[PDB]
Amino acid sequence: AYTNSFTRGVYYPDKVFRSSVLHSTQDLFLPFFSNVTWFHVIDNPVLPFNDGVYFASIEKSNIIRGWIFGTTLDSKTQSLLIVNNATNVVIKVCEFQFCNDPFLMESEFRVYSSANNCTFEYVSQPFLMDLQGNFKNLREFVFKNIDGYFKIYSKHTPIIVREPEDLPQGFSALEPLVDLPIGINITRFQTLLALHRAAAYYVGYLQPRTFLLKYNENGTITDAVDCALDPLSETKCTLKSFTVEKGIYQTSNFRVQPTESIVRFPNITNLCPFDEVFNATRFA
Amino acid sequence: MQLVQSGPEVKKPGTSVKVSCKASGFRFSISAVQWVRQARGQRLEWIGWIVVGSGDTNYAQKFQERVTITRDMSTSTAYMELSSLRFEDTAVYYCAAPYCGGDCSDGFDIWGQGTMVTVSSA
Amino acid sequence: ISSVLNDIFSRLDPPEAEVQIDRLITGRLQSLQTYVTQQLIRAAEIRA
Amino acid sequence: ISSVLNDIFSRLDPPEAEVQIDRLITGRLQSLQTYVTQQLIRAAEIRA
Amino acid sequence: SVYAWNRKRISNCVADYSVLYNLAPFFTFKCYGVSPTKLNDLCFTNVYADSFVIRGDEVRQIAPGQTGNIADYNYKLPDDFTGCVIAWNSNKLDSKGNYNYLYRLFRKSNLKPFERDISTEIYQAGNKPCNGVAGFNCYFPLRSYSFRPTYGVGHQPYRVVVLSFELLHAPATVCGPKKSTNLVKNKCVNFNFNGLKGTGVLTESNKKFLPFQQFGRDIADTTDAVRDPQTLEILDIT
Amino acid sequence: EIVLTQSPGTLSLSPGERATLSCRASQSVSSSYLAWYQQKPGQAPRLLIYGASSRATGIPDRFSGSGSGTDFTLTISRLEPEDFAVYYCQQYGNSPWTFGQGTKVEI
Amino acid sequence: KTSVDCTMYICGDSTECSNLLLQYGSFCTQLKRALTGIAVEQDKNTQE
Amino acid sequence: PCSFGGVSVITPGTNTSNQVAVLYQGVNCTEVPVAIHADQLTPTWRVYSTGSNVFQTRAGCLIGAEYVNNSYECDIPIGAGICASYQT
Ligand SMILES: *[C@@H]1O[C@H](CO)[C@@H](O[C@@H]2O[C@H](CO)[C@@H](O)[C@H](O)[C@H]2NC(C)=O)[C@H](O)[C@H]1NC(C)=O
Ligand SMILES: *[C@@H]1O[C@H](CO)[C@@H](O)[C@H](O)[C@H]1NC(C)=O
Ligand SMILES: *[C@@H]1O[C@H](CO)[C@@H](O)[C@H](O)[C@H]1NC(C)=O
Ligand SMILES: *[C@@H]1O[C@H](CO)[C@@H](O)[C@H](O)[C@H]1NC(C)=O
Ligand SMILES: *[C@@H]1O[C@H](CO)[C@@H](O)[C@H](O)[C@H]1NC(C)=O
Ligand SMILES: *[C@@H]1O[C@H](CO)[C@@H](O)[C@H](O)[C@H]1NC(C)=O
Ligand SMILES: *[C@@H]1O[C@H](CO)[C@@H](O)[C@H](O)[C@H]1NC(C)=O
Ligand SMILES: *[C@@H]1O[C@H](CO)[C@@H](O)[C@H](O)[C@H]1NC(C)=O
Repeated sequence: AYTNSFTRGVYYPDKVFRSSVLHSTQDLFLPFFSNVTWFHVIDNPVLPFNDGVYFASIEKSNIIRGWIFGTTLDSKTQSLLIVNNATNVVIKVCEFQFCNDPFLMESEFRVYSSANNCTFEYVSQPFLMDLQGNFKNLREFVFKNIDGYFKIYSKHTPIIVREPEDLPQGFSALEPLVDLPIGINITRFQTLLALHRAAAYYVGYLQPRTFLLKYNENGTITDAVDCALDPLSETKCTLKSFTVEKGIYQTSNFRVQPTESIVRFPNITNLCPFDEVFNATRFA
Repeated sequence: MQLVQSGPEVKKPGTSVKVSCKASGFRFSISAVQWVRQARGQRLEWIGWIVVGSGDTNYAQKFQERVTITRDMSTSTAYMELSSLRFEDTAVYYCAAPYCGGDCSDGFDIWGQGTMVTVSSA
Repeated sequence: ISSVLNDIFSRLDPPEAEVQIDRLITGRLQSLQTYVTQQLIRAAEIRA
Repeated sequence: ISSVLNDIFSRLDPPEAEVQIDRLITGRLQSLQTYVTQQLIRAAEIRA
Repeated sequence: SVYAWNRKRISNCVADYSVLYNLAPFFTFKCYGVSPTKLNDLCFTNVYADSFVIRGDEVRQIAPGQTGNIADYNYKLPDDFTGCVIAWNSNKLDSKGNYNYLYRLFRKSNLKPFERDISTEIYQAGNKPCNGVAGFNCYFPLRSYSFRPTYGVGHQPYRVVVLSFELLHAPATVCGPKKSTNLVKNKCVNFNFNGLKGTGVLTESNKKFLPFQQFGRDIADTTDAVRDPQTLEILDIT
Repeated sequence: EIVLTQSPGTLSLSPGERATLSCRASQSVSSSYLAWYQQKPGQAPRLLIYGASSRATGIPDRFSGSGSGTDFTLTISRLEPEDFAVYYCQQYGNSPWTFGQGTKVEI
Repeated sequence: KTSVDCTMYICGDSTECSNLLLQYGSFCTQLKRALTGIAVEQDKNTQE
Repeated sequence: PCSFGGVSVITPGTNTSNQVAVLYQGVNCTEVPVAIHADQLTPTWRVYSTGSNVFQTRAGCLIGAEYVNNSYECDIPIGAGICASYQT
């Protein structure tokens, strides 16, 4: 099942303060009006983890608690673990043998049989923090891995309608949360869904784009445009304004890209005798 | 893609001899080299083999106190020394290694031209 | 390296920070020069 | 060293190609500036 | 060992670098993006120090943008490194002969910057699978060093420590000793907040900074607000 | 120690015919490693069928090879006057790696 | 009436050069503005 | 060098509508300038050509507008004697 993203998933790109300005970054974001997968439970595949993932959830009681990452999820390579128990949160980059049954006040070791070579641990206040009905919890997250760093963003917001259960309108940015100096290679990803005996979660992959952010006078990002969605949006980007006047504007060129590569060195194979250049009996 | 071997050489009994195998035309940092001796008109015989990068060796039981198969990454050659020669050691010595670019070829399909050594006293 | 001269001084070392200083100074000078030229050309219009 | 960017970066290393690339880039920028300034000056003739 | 290198976080600590010059003559002290002498004037974030031990001639392989066995299978710095480097020839400690220092030798493809590969599985150089036993086209990755004395400087043991510290002062944690005067407001005064410098008039402010959101900035990209470290007030610099 | 008994000793077909050989082994050897070779007189040998089924590069499709366990055969479809040599079979599964005896194909 | 491409002119089919140029400033924005103004005015003259 | 050229976007102002037309400068409409499948920058843009959209002027290929056969005063100039406007 697929549904469409609807301009969601921006995060504060840097830790400075700005106000009444328009800013143009370039980083890894979720493209506007994208195509996200859709899962329902009353399903825990092993999904690929490309450059990055966007994750959301619409859910009353926390049926889902935490994630696991890793390149093979067996016990020959390292792999993460984030489990959010009743009062805290656990992170281990340690070595694991994950049990095929991943579901978790049940046994925590229900996920893994044994652990060795444990590398980097961390405990702190738990991620699930939402404050009776008349609404539903909408948690959103971003996970990204560059140059040996793992970074987590976050946000949450009560929602109004439950009828379509599709991503609602609006605009809310994701405050930075944590940065981890782990040291691994990530390709695959799976969620830890805990059933004891009514929730939906989505997935969208990140790409390199360019956005034009707007900050109000309080200092919050209340709007943005994708500089590559369509000609109007790139016109707005190049004029640095959310409004375009009547006329004909010239924006950017177009270049056909190369297909392959070519190498044409000459076809001789000897070795020039460096062995008397160095190793000569008598230097003059 | 080829191996070049040393030249013919005659020794007197009791001495020691050193044979060398050139290497050119492929990626030598991964391959392995084995040594095979064949007398005149007889079957082939095995001696031992070496993995280049690690340097580890392995020998036949008979050739256990007379062979030292060592290589040298710098010039990209593999060497073999035979000690305490006897009359029975006169044969032709070959050198073989798998073709190995990004991956090795799962079989020794590069064979040197073979060198001769005569253990005599005249 | 950066765009803050006090930053460049506090990081680099005066034998090898002045190179960056020269880059910065040259660029700012070019900016001013272009500005003044455009003002001259526009004043010609307004006088006409 | 040369006027070909690909050659400059083929021969030199990144910690040493930046000075040469800087020189080339500034020169081309200057040529463009001359062209634009000349055209602006010369369009006033045609307007008059 | 180089193939599984340790790493230690530094935080919440007045860190001086005067002490470390008190060593045997460093075979190397390079500092790649900041001069070593003025290292007591800056406030950093998240200083990270990670250590290992290697052989003599390979010490010049620990630098941005180089290739070679260590640099592509064991430890790789990124191109835009920003930190210092130390190395100091321990042969009075790590040589007797010693054989529990290890390093990788075979691998499918090169590493990525700042990545640790720890697995010990049989390398398979061919198209046909191995069943966990060595053989033709089936090797073991690791190899021991065997640092015996009297090998000369080329083959003598060497300790190494590299420091990487990100340099934009987000909420600062580690920085060197310096006194602290009482702050004055509404007077043109030389200031030096946490690492900034320059003159201005520090006043009260009305802006609201998020907990991660430490110093503001303006159109021309110059600091114009700051969270005073001790008393977490928000000031305006004009 | 693996001992290979290459039989028959000598085989005498006329050109254009069908030829078969054999490498019966003492114990069992993994089919992963076993190779046939062709030794022209006065030459180094060369690799024909490595891995017990796969042909080496640049070899006519006449040569097949087959079998696993303890029996391996090599069949030449049609006999042309340049296939008259001495053929060896070598295992390199476990140490020591040992050869065969030879099998001369003549007119 | 003419027009110009900074990237194609300075940075001949090289990507490193484009990445290094994009941190200079708004020089091409300025040049494009100037040439566009000249070009429009040329149509205005014939109209008048 | 591989083919390249400029692009210009015709809009009535966001305050009225969001439809745009695109003019490719100094190319030929016959060959599809974008060559949709071919990798190029301006990537997400797939203005799929139809019967009404394509129209070749002297300035270049103009994709996204239909050529009526009346005459009006100029509204948004394009070049070579052809204008454009937003009308029923
Ligand atoms: C991270 O791990 C994955 C697999 O664990 C590696 O992916 C392999 O990449 C090579 C090179 O393209 C491919 O030929 C393989 O098919 C990939 N394997 C799989 C299972 O997809 C990846 O190379 C590793 N990254 C690093 C930097 O070592
Ligand atoms: C999402 O993907 C499906 C099939 O992969 C496709 O039919 C659908 O049109 C896509 N949605 C969008 C908005 O592209
Ligand atoms: C949650 O985990 C922490 C750390 O392992 C532990 O101290 C705490 O008691 C756990 N809470 C519950 C309710 O088990
Ligand atoms: C990891 O733990 C296992 C436990 O048996 C051990 O064999 C292995 O050597 C350990 N790895 C390291 C690098 O010590
Ligand atoms: C900005 O902050 C002021 C005071 O904190 C508040 O009155 C005003 O409503 C804020 N602006 C917005 C758009 O919330
Ligand atoms: C010391 O610092 C703490 C917080 O870091 C602060 O609350 C306290 O007022 C400071 N003491 C001083 C400035 O004397
Ligand atoms: C937007 O359009 C409305 C008519 O729909 C008009 O009254 C208004 O003035 C316009 N505003 C701007 C900023 O163009
Ligand atoms: C486009 O191509 C057609 C046929 O190839 C030709 O008739 C026409 O003149 C071309 N247009 C231009 C501008 O060259």
